Amino acid sequence: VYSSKKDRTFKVMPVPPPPPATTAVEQRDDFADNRGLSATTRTLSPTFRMFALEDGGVLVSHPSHAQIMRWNQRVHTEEGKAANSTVMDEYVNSRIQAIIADNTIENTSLSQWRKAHMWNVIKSHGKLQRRWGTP
Amino acid sequence: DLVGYHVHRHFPLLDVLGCDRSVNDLLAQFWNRPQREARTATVLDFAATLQRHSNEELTRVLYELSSLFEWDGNGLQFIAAKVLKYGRSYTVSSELTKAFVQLVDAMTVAFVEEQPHRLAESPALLAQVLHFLALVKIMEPNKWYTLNPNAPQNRADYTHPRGVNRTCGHVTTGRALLDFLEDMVTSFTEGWSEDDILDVMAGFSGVMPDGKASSPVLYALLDELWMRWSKVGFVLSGSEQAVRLERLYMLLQVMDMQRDAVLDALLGGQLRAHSTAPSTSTLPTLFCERDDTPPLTLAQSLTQTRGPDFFSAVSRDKRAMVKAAALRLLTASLAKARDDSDAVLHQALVESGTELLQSLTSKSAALSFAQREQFDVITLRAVPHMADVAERLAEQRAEAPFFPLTASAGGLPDTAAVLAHLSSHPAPYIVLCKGRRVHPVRTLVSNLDHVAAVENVFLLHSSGVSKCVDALVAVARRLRSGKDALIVTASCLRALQAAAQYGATEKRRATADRALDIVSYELEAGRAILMPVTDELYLHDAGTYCDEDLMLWTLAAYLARDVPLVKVHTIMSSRSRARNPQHALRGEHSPLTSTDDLYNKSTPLLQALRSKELRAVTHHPVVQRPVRDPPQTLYNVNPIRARFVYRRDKALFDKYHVTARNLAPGFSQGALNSDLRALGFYTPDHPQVPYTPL
Amino acid sequence: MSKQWLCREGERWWLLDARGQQLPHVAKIAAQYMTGQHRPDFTPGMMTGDHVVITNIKDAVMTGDNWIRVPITWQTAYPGGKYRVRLSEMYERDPCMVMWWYLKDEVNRHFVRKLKTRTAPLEKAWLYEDSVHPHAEKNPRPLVWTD
Amino acid sequence: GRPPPVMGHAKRMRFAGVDDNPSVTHKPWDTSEPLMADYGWERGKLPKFRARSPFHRQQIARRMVTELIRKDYVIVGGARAPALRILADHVVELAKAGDTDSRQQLAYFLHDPLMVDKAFDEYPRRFRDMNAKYAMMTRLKGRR
Amino acid sequence: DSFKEHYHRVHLPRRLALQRYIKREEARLSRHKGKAVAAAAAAGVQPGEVAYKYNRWWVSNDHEFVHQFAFVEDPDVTREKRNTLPLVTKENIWKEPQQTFFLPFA
Amino acid sequence: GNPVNKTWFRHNLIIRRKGSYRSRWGNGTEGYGAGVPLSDQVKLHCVDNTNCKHVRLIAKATAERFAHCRVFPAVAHRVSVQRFKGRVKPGNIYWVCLFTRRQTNTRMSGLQTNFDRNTCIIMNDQRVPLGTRVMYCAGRHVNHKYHLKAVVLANFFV
Amino acid sequence: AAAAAAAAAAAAAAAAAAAAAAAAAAAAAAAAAAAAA
Amino acid sequence: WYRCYPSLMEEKDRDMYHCYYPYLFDHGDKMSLYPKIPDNPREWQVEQLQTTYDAIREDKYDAFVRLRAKFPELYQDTYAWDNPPPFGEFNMFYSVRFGMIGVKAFTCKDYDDLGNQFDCTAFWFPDNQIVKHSTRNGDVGTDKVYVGAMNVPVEFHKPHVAAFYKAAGVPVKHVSAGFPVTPDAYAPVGTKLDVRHFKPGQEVTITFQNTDYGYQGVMFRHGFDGGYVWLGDSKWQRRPGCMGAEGQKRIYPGHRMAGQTGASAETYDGVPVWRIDYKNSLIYLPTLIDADVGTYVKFRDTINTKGYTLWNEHRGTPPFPTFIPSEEEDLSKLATDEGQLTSPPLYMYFRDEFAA
Amino acid sequence: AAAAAAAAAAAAAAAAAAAAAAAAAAAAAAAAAAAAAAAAAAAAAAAAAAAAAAAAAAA
Amino acid sequence: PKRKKNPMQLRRKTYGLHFKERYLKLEEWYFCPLCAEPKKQGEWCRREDCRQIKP
RNA sequence: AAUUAUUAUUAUAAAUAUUAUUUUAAAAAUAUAAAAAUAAAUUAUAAC
RNA sequence: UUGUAUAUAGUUAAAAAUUAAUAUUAGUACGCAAGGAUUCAUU
Repeated sequence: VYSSKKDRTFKVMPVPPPPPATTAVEQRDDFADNRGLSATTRTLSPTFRMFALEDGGVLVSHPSHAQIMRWNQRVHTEEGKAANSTVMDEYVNSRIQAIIADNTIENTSLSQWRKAHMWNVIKSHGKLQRRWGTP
Repeated sequence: DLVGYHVHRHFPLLDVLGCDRSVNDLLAQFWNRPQREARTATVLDFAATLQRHSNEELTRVLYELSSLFEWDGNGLQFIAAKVLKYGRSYTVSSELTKAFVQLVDAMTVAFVEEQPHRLAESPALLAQVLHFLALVKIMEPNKWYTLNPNAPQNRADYTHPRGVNRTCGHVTTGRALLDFLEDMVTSFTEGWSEDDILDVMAGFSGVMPDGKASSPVLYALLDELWMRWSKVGFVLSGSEQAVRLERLYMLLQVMDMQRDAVLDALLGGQLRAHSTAPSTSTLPTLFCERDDTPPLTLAQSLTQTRGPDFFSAVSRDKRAMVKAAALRLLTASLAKARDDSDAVLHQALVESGTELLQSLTSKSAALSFAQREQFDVITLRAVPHMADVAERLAEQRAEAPFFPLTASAGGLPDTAAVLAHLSSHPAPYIVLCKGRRVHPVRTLVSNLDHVAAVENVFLLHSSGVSKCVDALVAVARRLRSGKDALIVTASCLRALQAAAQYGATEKRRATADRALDIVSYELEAGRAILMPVTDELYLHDAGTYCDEDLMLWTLAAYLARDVPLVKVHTIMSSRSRARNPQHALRGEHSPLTSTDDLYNKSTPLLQALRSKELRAVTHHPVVQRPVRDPPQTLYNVNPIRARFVYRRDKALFDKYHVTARNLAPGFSQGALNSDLRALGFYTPDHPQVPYTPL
Repeated sequence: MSKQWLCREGERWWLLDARGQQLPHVAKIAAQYMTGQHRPDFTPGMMTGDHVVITNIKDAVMTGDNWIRVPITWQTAYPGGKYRVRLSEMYERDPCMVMWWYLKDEVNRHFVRKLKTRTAPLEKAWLYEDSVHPHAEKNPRPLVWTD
Repeated sequence: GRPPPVMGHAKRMRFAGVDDNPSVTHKPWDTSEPLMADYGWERGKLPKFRARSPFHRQQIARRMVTELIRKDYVIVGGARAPALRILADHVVELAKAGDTDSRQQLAYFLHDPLMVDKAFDEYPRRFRDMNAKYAMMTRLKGRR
Repeated sequence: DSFKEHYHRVHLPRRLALQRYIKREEARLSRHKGKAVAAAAAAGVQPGEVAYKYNRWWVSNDHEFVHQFAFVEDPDVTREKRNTLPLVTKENIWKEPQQTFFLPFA
Repeated sequence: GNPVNKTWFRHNLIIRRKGSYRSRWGNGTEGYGAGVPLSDQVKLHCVDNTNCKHVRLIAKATAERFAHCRVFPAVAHRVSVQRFKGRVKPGNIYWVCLFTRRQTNTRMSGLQTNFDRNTCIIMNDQRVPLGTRVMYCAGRHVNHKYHLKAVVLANFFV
Repeated sequence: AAAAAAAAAAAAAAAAAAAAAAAAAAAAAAAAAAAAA
Repeated sequence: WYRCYPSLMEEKDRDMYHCYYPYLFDHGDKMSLYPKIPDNPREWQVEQLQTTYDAIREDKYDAFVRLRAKFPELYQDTYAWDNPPPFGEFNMFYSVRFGMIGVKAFTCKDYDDLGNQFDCTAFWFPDNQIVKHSTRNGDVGTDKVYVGAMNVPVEFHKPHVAAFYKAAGVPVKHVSAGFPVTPDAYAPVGTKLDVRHFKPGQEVTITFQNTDYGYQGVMFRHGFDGGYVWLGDSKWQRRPGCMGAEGQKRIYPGHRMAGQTGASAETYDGVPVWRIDYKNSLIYLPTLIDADVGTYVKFRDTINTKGYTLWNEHRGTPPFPTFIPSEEEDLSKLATDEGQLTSPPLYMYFRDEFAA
Repeated sequence: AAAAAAAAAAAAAAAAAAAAAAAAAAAAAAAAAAAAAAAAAAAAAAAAAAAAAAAAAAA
Repeated sequence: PKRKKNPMQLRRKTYGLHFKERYLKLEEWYFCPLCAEPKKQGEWCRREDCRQIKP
């Protein structure tokens, strides 16, 4: 198939398993015209609500990117509202807020700030220190 | 005298030499003799006596050795040589690197196994072991062997069974101890005051390779800083207790812990307000972590006019209201400071302030506040030899007389070629000050016409003027070709003033003076070009913290697009991690960012860090090193001369015979640089001379 | 290792409990996550990877006698150096050496050409033969997947 | 084991060790005597400079010596110096002997029967109170 | 970089920080046991101990004796060894040569 | 294919010891394992009273010495008399109980030894000698029950 | 000579070396009755 | 190597019905003879007798323990089951002492009572001392003990190595190598080691840098008559027929051309000690080594040999940690002809003749 | 050597007998041979079917 | 030879130490405190002073 | 003899001229050349 | 030489030959100032 040497072009992964039927409205079939093959029913699928335009298209009304980054941060933070805290947890919900507000991606880096401000963090023999106002 | 230690108790069975020197007399020897061979026989002579010394002496000698270290980079980097047996090179750690790996190996036995009671008692000791264990980057031993950050060695990390890297194999120095210190912070701290709960929280962040601090470690003190507060009821208003919040908020910014409540109070409670009286909008201020952090306000007290720690901290918070909320607290802090008439609070609040403005999206509101507060004036007053120019750059009108500064959509200074119009006025030459300091200071925006007529404009970086000034000095000469140029920034100046006084060794601080003598006395002569704070705000992209490591680059990415005819060079050391802004310093990966990011007019100037093109158009010439003359190695050990210290030589001399010509007594192999006498050794059957200088 | 084309900046830490799952298949899903193919921003130059923590290795499965009749063969340089070793023979030595070998079969599949792309995705999997693993502080989120 | 781990026939090295053992195949001449004539690399020998033959090695050595007895200095090159300072003392260990055979031991070596007298005239009165290492060997900073 | 040679320029520093994490995860569990009920199961002897093995004398399928050797090292003895002085050797231990020719069971 | 080896049979009946500065024969005079086990037709002298030439007896086997163990060699030997009496023939194959050899064979007590001429005595298939009397001094290595219980153990050994 | 019974190698350690010479219509495409290591 | 295998025994066959003594199940608080009964009775599987009291397991065991408390001598060999040996105290199967650094002094020849003649090599053990102990991250059995030798002025070593001896306080030594000891064989740093550490009959291993030969050909390095095949797996024709064969196309690894010839680290691993001179700190070994005089040779013990431990029940047992002398034992009081400790005969019979 | 490597005179895997002729991979490196049924030198050692057991008669 | 050598391959010779230890090495020296010229330690002048004492 | 090169270009005459070119401080193979043994000069020797 | 058979095993040891470990430190002489001593007396 197409230069039989070997095929290393990235192949598509098989389709995830559909959700349980739980309805008996023919949620089983594939060669049935009452629905397409894809079965996406996620946590926040019912917020993507659609209105039938007159031309033939649909006007899907969905929540804004600055809202699902709010919904997620809510979910991610009240994992435990008084429970354990993970280094990976804080660093994630530190970005979900930074994504919540004006999500242009910083253009430079995410750690150049810390790397330069580790002299008021670290105590290093105050004769060789870094006080904002150098005496 | 050859006194100081005493042989072990049971002599004919154990001949080990004890220690009986006073900690002072070890420090005096540590200081008066800074050579490596004496600075080893002090660390080792001290680490043997680490189990007798008092909790206070443990505080001193630890806090003392840090004078030899530096927060910046490679911790134990005392290398001996870069051997070239094979093609590439490898690095050999000197006897002084193996002396701290030995010292830290004696701290992890005294404090972990044989005396686990030693560190709970004196709380200021652990708060010094931690900070020491951070300066010696023991979470990353690879840099004790790494010279060029771009060339990371794996000498202390990677071994092969063929028999390479065996003795310096996998190094685990304090990973035993560094993880016992955290078993002591969780579950005691009753005898810890808030000044140390903070510092201990600052130890476990710094020592980690990136500043994360293993949150259960941190969270065990935050859980203890609330109990220190609950007895006052979260209404703290001691003015120094209102500082320990500005530090608790700078930390938990390096860590990146995002707790609004400490900002819900340090700011004054403006958030948790502007969250009342909503018609229809979000409730961003809360981001509630109520079950974790306590409700906190300060009082009807000061609640305003913060300190520098707070402003460099609120930079990281991307929230639109918090900046306008913190833009008055910078006015008030610049009001109270000016009226108080203090210098240190007046510079500290500005260099920590620009970091705040450098984050707002509105570059105009950012540029308005920069001139109403004389930022180009107060900043430069500090820098050692800048006070002369700050006067002139603060001429009564043209300090910053509302230059055209025509910013277009996206914030990029699209004024280029439409500020080259200048409004047709030629940015006048000589002005006043009859002493013929009359040539006016060359602010970039006023002199962008010159950079166009320039043949090859230069950019300075604080490294190229460190380790020597013989490379800038040359460019100081070429300034008077008319064709060339030189651009220093108010950031590169400030970032030189740090290493001008806060330098590891005087041989380096002496440079940053002679490295700032020229640039401050080549700017006053109207040769160089100072990009001031008013223009570092102009060029930088809104929202990004652009320190001197990126002002060197966003300038070379601005003018490699908005004036493409002229060259650009970078006076820096080949060891700077900013020699490759693509490898380091690159942004988060994104599908929209192209390789055409540099020339497109709609993209921010730092979008070009995701390209090897920016490094391609900006050249990096080593203008001129000092001469390649070899240093006097006649006084160092020589594998060839070593065979001659004891070589019988009777038939060599005839009349003037000496006792033993080659053997320098007391030294190692006649090497007058490798001095060993009066340092603690043991040889009960061979003589030794006492110390004398040379 | 900073080295543009690395992208340690948007990392997610997965966790693939290998218990009861087939070893020639846990090596497949974990590769789509280390090579970063599950990402809609995947461009082959960038090695945008997401650390996987495949705990509970010793509970892997091999359909049929494929524990006894599948060789890990490698031919060294010495003449007469051809080595044949079953899975039940390398499982004596180190159980993670059979999973790290089945990963090497999957990362190679798309990245054999260049050394920087052959090996770098391999350093993203942390093969732990049981529950214990030092990455409690990395919050390994248990990735959902049905073979 | 009982035989040495290396047999009689094996060349050790230059700058090797002593490696003592029992052996029975040595001592060609009256070794160690003021004219030993042995020449090699292992320490108990004189350094064998580059000559065209062992005979021609002696002829060199003879005329290098009878130029140190006219002009008490010499500027030799390479391995002729060590093997002349060694031979310069042998002549003087042979001067103090003074027996009726020494002058017939030294008349055989030197190409000159005059210098032998000068050798036997000065060196007793001159090197009487010097134990050994009579000749100096200064290495010049130049090079041919 | 042989496969079995790259698997170890990667995992050897991990195998370090793994087992040394378990040892830490023991002191937390042993200290928790110390505060927990003292005399209980708590998964063997909790205080840094290795339950002595009683079952090490076997008679294998070929009806002959087979012993399992197992030795432990108390971190105190090996720490007293390294700072105290051993005892004087008995005059009969060095004056009696280690005889050659290992006697049979004759 | 792969001419793995020619003759291949000398290596089954010779004592071949490489020369590699460690494996090496030596002239004797060093220690046990003297060297040179005398492997060819060597024309040993006969000594016992027969018509064996007593001056010539040509060798058969490719090994002869005690540090090579003449104590179990079954060393065949062919008789080649230049004259016998003008009682054995000049053409028979008798075994031999080697007595001594000119080659300086070092013993396991440092006692070097070498005689004026390498000699031996002819014996039979049952290891019994063919003579009545022996006219030479044999070597210690003739003390084995192999060549004792029929050997007269002639006279003074060494 | 007459080149018979080609062998299409797929990878290694996943082809079993008996399935290489498979995909040829013969008594192969079965399980090797007596394998040697 | 045949006849070097211990008694084979698997793990699936170390069950209750095989233990020599009562098989003891563990129950948390204490051992017991019965399996642990799961607390949650819903776990109990069908036909799995949760034995609360079995007589046979409890009778056979009851007579067993009583017989050991009443007749100790007969049941002596069953006192390590319940009373295990303590730590230290020189377990014979486990403890490995350390050796010492000796210097090749000279050679000579010695003779036993029998007429044998040995080729002796006098090794001088000048000033040995344990200079430090080290363990790989506190792992098990990875212990080491470094032993210096030949105290030297500080003006001798390079700084970066003298600075190491200026750490542990020991006298600055000439050289120090390390031996892997068991944690019971330790000794505090600085223990002045005597030569009597070795016993005059034990088989002692040495290691040294044999004499340098430079660069020799094949006739000297591997000098042979003919060989070089190791053809091995590569095919070849015998019995013609289906024949296409492969041959060599590269110098396969491990050939035998010219090379360095001997500056390596030799190792004799069976040399028995001959004469311990404990006044002059000399040891004689009845072998000639191919090493230059003055070399350093690290001495160890042949832990086992021919199948029997060296320090076993029958033959002697060493001075285990080390050899510590007395308080009044002043070696300088006695002449070198008194501080000698010869060896038993290494040969059963005079080796000029044959076995009687 | 546990890892192994003691390969035979060539054969790797031999399939079922199917009467007088039994197959065999003869993996080595190539072939050449013949064939009683149609005699043509037949490189293809990857598969050689011997006769009763005589390696002399093939395919 | 079997082919010609491209330039990146004639420079390959200059990587190892046997090339740098033969051409690109500078000797430590010093002025003889009497002979006034540079010198290496060990090799001496001809002047009776530069030769009696050994600067 | 391509030469300032393996060379007494010798038809003749001859017999005590010191009668005026030969580098190098290592190791192997090789190349010349070399004490001892299965009445003569020989061996082979791939041995110092 | 005992088991087994009319003659004699079967086991184990003594004797016939050399043992081997890779990579963290400053360099353009002889790695000997040489005649095996890390200056044997001073010149």
